[PDB]
Amino acid sequence: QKFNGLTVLPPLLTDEMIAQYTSALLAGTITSGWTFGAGPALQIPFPMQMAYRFNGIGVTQNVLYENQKLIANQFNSAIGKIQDSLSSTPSALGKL
Amino acid sequence: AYSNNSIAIPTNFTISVTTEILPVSMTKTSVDCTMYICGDSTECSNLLLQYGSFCTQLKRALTGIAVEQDKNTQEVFAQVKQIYKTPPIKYFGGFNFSQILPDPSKPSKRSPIEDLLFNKVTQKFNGLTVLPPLLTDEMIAQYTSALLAGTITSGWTFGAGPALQIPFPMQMAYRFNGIGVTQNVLYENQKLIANQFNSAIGKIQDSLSSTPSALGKLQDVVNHNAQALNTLVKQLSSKFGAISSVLNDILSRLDPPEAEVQIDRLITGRLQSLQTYVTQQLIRAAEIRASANLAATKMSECVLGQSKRVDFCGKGYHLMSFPQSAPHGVVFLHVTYVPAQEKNFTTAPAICHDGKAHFPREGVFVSNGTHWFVTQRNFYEPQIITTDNTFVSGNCDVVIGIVNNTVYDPL
Amino acid sequence: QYGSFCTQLKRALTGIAVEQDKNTQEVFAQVKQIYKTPPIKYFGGFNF
Amino acid sequence: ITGRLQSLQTYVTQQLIRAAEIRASANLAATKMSECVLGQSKRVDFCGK
Amino acid sequence: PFQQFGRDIADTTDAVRDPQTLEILDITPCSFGGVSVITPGTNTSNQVAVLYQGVNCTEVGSNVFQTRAGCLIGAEYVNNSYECDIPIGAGICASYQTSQSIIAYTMSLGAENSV
Ligand SMILES: *[C@@H]1O[C@H](CO)[C@@H](O)[C@H](O)[C@H]1NC(C)=O
Ligand SMILES: *[C@@H]1O[C@H](CO)[C@@H](O)[C@H](O)[C@H]1NC(C)=O
Ligand SMILES: *[C@@H]1O[C@H](CO)[C@@H](O)[C@H](O)[C@H]1NC(C)=O
Ligand SMILES: *[C@@H]1O[C@H](CO)[C@@H](O)[C@H](O)[C@H]1NC(C)=O
Repeated sequence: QKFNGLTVLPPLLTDEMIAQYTSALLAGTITSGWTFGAGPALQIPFPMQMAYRFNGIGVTQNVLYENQKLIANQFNSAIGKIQDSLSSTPSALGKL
Repeated sequence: AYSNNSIAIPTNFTISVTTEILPVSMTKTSVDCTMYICGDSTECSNLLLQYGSFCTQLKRALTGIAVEQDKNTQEVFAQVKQIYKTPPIKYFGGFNFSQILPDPSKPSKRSPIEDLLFNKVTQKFNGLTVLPPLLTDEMIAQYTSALLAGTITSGWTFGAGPALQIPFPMQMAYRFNGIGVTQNVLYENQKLIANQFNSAIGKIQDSLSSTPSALGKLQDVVNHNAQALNTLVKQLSSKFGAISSVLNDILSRLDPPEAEVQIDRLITGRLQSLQTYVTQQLIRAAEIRASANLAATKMSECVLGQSKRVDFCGKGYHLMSFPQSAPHGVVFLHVTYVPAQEKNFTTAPAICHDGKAHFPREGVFVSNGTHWFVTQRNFYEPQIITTDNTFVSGNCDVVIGIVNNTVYDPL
Repeated sequence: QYGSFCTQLKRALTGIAVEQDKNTQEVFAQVKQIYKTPPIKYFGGFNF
Repeated sequence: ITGRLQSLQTYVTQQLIRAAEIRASANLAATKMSECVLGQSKRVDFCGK
Repeated sequence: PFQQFGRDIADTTDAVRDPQTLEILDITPCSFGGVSVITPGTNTSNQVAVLYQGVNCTEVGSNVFQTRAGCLIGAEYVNNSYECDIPIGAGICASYQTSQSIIAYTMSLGAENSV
C-alpha cells in the first residue's frame, strides 16, 4: 500500500485457475478435436483428427496417413524450436 | 475416454435458440454555455466572451457525437435495399414464426418479443437538451421486419443480389449441407425439427421475461447517461472555492473588484466540469461505436448468410439468425445445431482389400463389433461400403491401423 | 464542500477493475468442463 | 487541492484510455481463441501464417 | 401546512407557495434552445429554412410546421415520402424540390417488394 492511498487489488482468477482452464482447453482439443465447442465432447483418435484438418485445408487424407511419421517429427521439432526461441529472444514479451 | 480405435458419433440432435443483446446507440445531448455556466448574466457573458474559445470545441464534439450516434443505427438496420413483406398465407413448412413476425392486431406493428423487450426497458434548467433520433421506433421495426421477411422467403440470396424465392424446407436443407449433415436428415425428420424450433422460440420468449438481467447492457447505458447528467446538474450547485454558489448573491452583495475574481473562479469550475463531461462522453461514444460495428458485422455474417466462424453466431453449428429491435440496441436470435446422444464405435483409418487401400470419401469407417460401415461425421447413417463411398490410393503396407474387409462392387 | 469529484473517480476505478476481471473471464472460461488427458499419453507419435 | 484533483483526473483519463485498448485486445484474444482453438479457421493470416 | 417551497430530484425549485394567499404554483423555465438553418447548396438556390429545436411554435417564410424535433419555419409539409438527404429529426427530412421550395416530409425506407 503506497503512502498516498494507492492500492493494487488482487485478481479474482488466480494463476492456478487460468492454468487449469488452459489445461482443460488443451485436453479437449487433443482428445475430442472441435467437438467439445459445438456440443458434447466426442472422442476421436488424433491421426483421424489431423486427417480431418487436412481435408479442411484442401489436401486429401491419404497424404497424412502415408506420411504420419514425418509430420510427427516435424511437429516435435517445431515445438522444440519455439521452446528454444521463447528463451533466446527476450523481446517476444514486449506487449506485456 | 481416448483410444486408438474409438470414435463417438451422435445419433440425435437438438435445435437450440439463444439470444444476444448488443448496444447500438446512446442518447444525443447538447450543452449551451451561456444558459449553463452562469445563466444569462451580462457580466458572465462579457467575461467568457474574452475567456478563450472552449465552447466551440464543446459544441463541435457534441455535434460530432450526435452525428456518429445517428450513423450507428443507420449502418446496422439499413443493410437491406427494399422492404420485403411476407405472403398472406403463413405456413412456412410447419415453422411458427408468429413470435418474431409483426402482429397486425396491435396498433403498433411490433413483434411480441420486441413488445416484451420494450416493456422491460422503458429541457433542463442548466442548458441540457436531449435531441431526438433521426430514425424512429417504427422505422427500425420496419427495417427488422423487412430483414425477417427476406431471410424467411429468400434465404441468403437477398443479401448477395436480387431476392430469389425458395421453400423454407429447402433452405433448411441447404443450411444442413452447410453444417456438414446431409439433406436426407432434415427431410426425414422435418416434423421433429419444426416442433423443436417452436419449443425453443416459446422457451426463449418465456426466458426473456423470467430474468430481468438479460437487458443489462442497455440498462447500464441509460443509467450511465442519467448519472452523467445528474452529476453535472448537482455539481453546478457547488461553492468551487467561492463565497456563494448562487451568482446573484455575489453580484448583489459585493462590488466588481472581487466579484470579478469570484465569477472567474466559477467560470473555471464550470469549464472544467464541462470538459470532464465531454471527455467521458467521447470515451463512451467510442465504446458504443465499437459495439455498433460488432452488431453490424454480426448482422451481416449471421442474418444475411450462414457463418462458418465458431462461437460467433451462437453456441454450436449455426443455421439461422433473426434480428429484433430493442431500446438503444439490437437482439439476435441464434438458431443452432447441437448433437444430443453419443454412441461410440471402433474405427480404422483405411480398409485393405485385394492389396488396395480404400479410404472414406467424406465419411468415417464405423464397426459395431461384427461389420464395418461408412457414415458421416456429425450423424450416424451407416451404409454398406462400396466403390463409390470410398476411393483407392497407395498400397496396404504404408497405412498404420488398417483393417481387412471386403468392399462391394456395384458392377 | 469542494465538489463531488471523488465519487466519479472511485466509480471509474471500480468500473475499470470490474472490466479487467471480466476480460480474463471471457477468454479462458469458454469451456464448460475441466477435461483431463488419459494417463497413457501416446497421441499417435506426437509429443505434447 | 486543485493541483491534486487535476493530477487524479489526468491519471483516470489515461487509465480509461488504456482500459479501452486492453478491452479491445482482450476481445481480439477471445475471438482468436474461439476461431482457432475451438475449431479450424478458413480466414487467411488470422490463426497463423 | 408548514412547507413553503418545493424542490425536485436535481435540487431545482419546482413549486413555490406565495406568502399572501394559500395557493401553490409551479416554476417552469421559459422556452430556450438552439436554432438551425436548413439550406441547399448556395449555388443551387438561396432560400433557407430555420428550425427551432425543442420549442413549441406558439413561443416563437410564413410557413410554420410543428415537428417532434421542434418548430420549422420556411418549409412546407408534403403528403409524400422520399429518400431524404437533409435529416431534420424524428423521422422528418427536408429537401429542395419543386416553383421551387424546401419541403419537409417523412423518410421513405425503400421500395416495397413482396417476394
Ligand atoms: C464406449 O465408452 C465406454 C466408456 O465411456 C467404454 O466402456 C466402451 O467400451 C466404449 N465402447 C466401445 C465399443 O469400446
Ligand atoms: C393577506 O391578505 C389577504 C387579503 O385577501 C388574505 O386573503 C390572506 O389570507 C392574507 N394572508 C394570509 C394570512 O394568508
Ligand atoms: C454550383 O453548381 C454549378 C453547377 O453544378 C457549378 O458550376 C458551380 O461551380 C457550383 N458552385 C461551387 C461553389 O462549386
Ligand atoms: C397531408 O397530411 C395531412 C396530415 O393529416 C392532412 O391533414 C392533409 O389533408 C394531407 N393532404 C392531402 C392533400 O390530403
